[PDB]
Amino acid sequence: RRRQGWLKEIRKLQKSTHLLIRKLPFSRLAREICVKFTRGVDFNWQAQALLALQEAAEAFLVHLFEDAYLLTLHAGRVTLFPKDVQLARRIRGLEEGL
Amino acid sequence: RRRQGWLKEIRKLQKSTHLLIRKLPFSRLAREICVKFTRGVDFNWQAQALLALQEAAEAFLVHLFEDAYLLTLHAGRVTLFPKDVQLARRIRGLEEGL
Amino acid sequence: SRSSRAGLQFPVGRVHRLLRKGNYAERVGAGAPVYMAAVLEYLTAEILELAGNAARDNKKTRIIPRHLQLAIRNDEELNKLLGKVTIAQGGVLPN
Amino acid sequence: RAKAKSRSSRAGLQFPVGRVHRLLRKGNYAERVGAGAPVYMAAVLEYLTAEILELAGNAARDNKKTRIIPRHLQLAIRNDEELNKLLGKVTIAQGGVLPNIQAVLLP
Amino acid sequence: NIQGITKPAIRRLARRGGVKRISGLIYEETRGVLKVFLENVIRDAVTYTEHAKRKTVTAMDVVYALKRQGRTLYGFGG
Amino acid sequence: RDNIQGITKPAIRRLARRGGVKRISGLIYEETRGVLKVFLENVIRDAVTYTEHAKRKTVTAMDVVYALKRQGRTLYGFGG
Amino acid sequence: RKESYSVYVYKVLKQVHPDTGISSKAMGIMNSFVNDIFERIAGEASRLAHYNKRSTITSREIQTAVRLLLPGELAKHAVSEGTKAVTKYTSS
Amino acid sequence: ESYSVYVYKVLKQVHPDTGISSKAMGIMNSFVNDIFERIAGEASRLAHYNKRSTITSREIQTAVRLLLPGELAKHAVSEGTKAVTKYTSS
Amino acid sequence: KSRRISRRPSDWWVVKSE
DNA sequence: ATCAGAATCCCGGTGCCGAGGCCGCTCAATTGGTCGTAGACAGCTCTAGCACCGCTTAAACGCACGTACGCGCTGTCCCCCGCGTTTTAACCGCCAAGGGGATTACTCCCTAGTCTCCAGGCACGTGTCAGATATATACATCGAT
DNA sequence: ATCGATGTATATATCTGACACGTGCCTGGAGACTAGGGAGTAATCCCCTTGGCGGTTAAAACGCGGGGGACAGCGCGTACGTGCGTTTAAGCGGTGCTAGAGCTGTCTACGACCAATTGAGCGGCCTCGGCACCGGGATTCTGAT
Repeated sequence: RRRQGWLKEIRKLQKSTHLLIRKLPFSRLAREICVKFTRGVDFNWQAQALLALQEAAEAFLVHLFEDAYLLTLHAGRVTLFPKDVQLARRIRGLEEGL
Repeated sequence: RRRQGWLKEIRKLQKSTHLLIRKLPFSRLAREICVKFTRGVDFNWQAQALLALQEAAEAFLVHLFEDAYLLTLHAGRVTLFPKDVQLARRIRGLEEGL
Repeated sequence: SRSSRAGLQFPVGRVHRLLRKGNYAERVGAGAPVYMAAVLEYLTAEILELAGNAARDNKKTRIIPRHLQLAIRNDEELNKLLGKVTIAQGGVLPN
Repeated sequence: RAKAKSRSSRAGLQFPVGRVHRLLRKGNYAERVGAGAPVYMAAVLEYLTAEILELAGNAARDNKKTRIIPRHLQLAIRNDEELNKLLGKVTIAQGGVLPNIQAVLLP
Repeated sequence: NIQGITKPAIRRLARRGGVKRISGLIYEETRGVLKVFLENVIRDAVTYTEHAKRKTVTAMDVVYALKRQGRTLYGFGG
Repeated sequence: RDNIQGITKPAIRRLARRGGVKRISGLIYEETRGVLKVFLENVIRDAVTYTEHAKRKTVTAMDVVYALKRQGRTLYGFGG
Repeated sequence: RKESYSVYVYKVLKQVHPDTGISSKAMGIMNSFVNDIFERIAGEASRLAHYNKRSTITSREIQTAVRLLLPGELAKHAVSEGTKAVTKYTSS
Repeated sequence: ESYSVYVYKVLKQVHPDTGISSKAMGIMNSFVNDIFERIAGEASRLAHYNKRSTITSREIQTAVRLLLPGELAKHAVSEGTKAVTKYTSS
Repeated sequence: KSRRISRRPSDWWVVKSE
């Protein structure tokens, strides 16, 4: 066994600066959300827009996770619960969480 | 004689609309903060400006208190702690609460 | 004259003057004050209707700022529009 | 006609004066623009970029890198409290979160 | 004169916010955050008035500073 | 298979590790996908309206940074 | 003189309710609200016209501005109101 | 079209041994646009408040003193005053 | 002109997960 | 304590591609000069904020008490995490088609601009009624009967 | 099961100052007309996106055990709400003062506008080295021993 190795992984991911989620499913999700509501066919996405949107989404998610984890350890437990995240979204504000 | 007056007090105060803090100490606090930047001379205040300031102050404070009370109710107790409010400031953001 | 050409209540001349003096653009079109008048009329009508319903619910014909606060908070889109502003003499919602 | 020297030379700055003057002219912020206002704008922009580049170059030298990367900007902005207050909701591309450990430790 | 903000005053603000029980250290903590909030707002307002040629701090500059800050106050502006 | 299922459990797990989370739950993998969909939809709505205002049949990174600037959480790097 | 929007608020109030009234305090609230919303819509239209190298504010600009600024079904009603209004204006 | 040349000039001013990546140049360019946008918008509204149709040196000075927090505002005003009193030489 | 009938969602925000 | 097993640190080697310098072109900044007008400035006046005084009284302060509440501990149970194995599909590399962004040129309608006229909207005044408020009554009720 | 006084709701009257309407005056909106350029539009081009295929290869999916983490209960203690009496400074009202907002009048220095000129900055072109990758070795902890 290699116990307590997760902390080093956390340090690595704080050290790294690359995108965490892959490119193809996020791009397909972008195409699907596009054709889901625009009521039009064949809307093209430039290359920089995809990677920019992915970087922004990962930034928003990591901010939400660090805030939620702080308020969970404030509550008295080290496990993140979805009720805490939903509470976090409305405790941040209209522009900060939504 | 009236036992358990907190419930009646909350039920009354959530229906009232007048400003809670007195006007004279709030005006004195406004003067004390103002005299640190007017380069020695005294600045005059209008009758509407002080009231608008007090309205904004009580509104922001009641918002901060209700957000902190949500956080403390998430903790599982009925008493709020000052550390919880201190956390709530940076949870809402460095510009909104801080 | 040609004031109420759009059949609305807001003046086309005042909003045109405000757009020309606000320096938002070099030139301004002619349908834009009409469109602005329409949207301002619709939003004001909605908020005054909700305030009138709240005041009728409170058995008062003189709408006080508390009634506007209830009209804004009882709806769901109006708070998303006015989340960044607050109302003077406005109490908090009855929890 | 005398020598057409740049207004950044007579003002002792490095940012262009003519570009920002034309930009304020086409910016539609006001109908008239003063003469010293673009000079003031150029000076404060020069001070801001110099102020961030000081710590940027220091952190780059600390990382044994002779070339500035956007990671160093992300690490330099989140160190200064004033610049952190200014750039609070600003997200930097290819900039990871500031390395911080939790209150619970291993020994 | 910061002692004018009484203990029942902060208590009534909390009751208006819905707080039932309040610990004893809140009244020494609410004064600091209120003081820095008012410090920030009055700083911005006095800068607005220092721009103006007038020396009295009017309500227009106050709501201008509040609009810059992020919480626009109705009922007085205009 | 739904496309939102493409956001794998290790992906959100690595997101949480970068966020500083030690232990995660089970419903996290179902709620985070929903909030990511909501956030992305709110951005993409502003972006596609920005495209539709002009005579463009395609989106670009300019509309994206316009959408994030409109929402408040701005993003640098692609403004030129 | 002083510029205000009191008469138009009064007209639409008496049109939607022939009995109710608005206090003087609430009247100022409505005026400041109208000014704030108008400034927001105007700033949005200004930056959108700047983003497409256009010096004119057409009906397309204001519609796109009010759609990306107003969320919800109120936007879908407001666009119909504006299009109906401009057709009514140009129908002379 | 970018402010990249001046960025490289001031970078050569602060450090003679440090390079810079191309993405960082775009970061700096967008940052300059953001700062200019916010300062100019505040200056415009503050000049419109007082019925003045010009943006003189006072407007931008009080605007940057309103925007910049901390001790950076005093350095901004010192640099601005020094620059505008050095400009009155020609 | 039909007037919109409103409903109260479980969570205050207009957006609803479904 | 004692160990190999990872883990980190460093180090020479290759390599590659992106940074940085150079060259040529050109259009936007600069110079000079005229025109007009926003704004600087000064003076004058009349509101409104400031200061004070004195009386009232409702709110604040303190102090004793009691009991509801934080919190530490323990014990149980379960739900993630690590680890190994299996299996997918994202990623890279390639080319091929074409859609649409982008550019250029043409024309014309729309909108700024000016003058001239007048009425919708401003300020002011003043009568009146919705609502705040005081008192009485009705109602739940809790302590004494 | 009746009476008192403590708290709760409503019904009445009463009075007031805030509202609404009316009048009168005027400055901004409308009407008519012009000249010019911003924008609409059509044709063309070529970059950039889409799309499809093969071949790898890390990464995702799956299963399992165990431990450590959340949670319920309980007991202990304590800190804040409640009640009572005492006290203070906020508040009403009322009066006087003047600093300073705010308006008006004048005049000029500043900034728009235009034509001519040129070099600072942009597009492109290149070439090489800082940095990424990799591989060997050196050190340094750490749980398994």
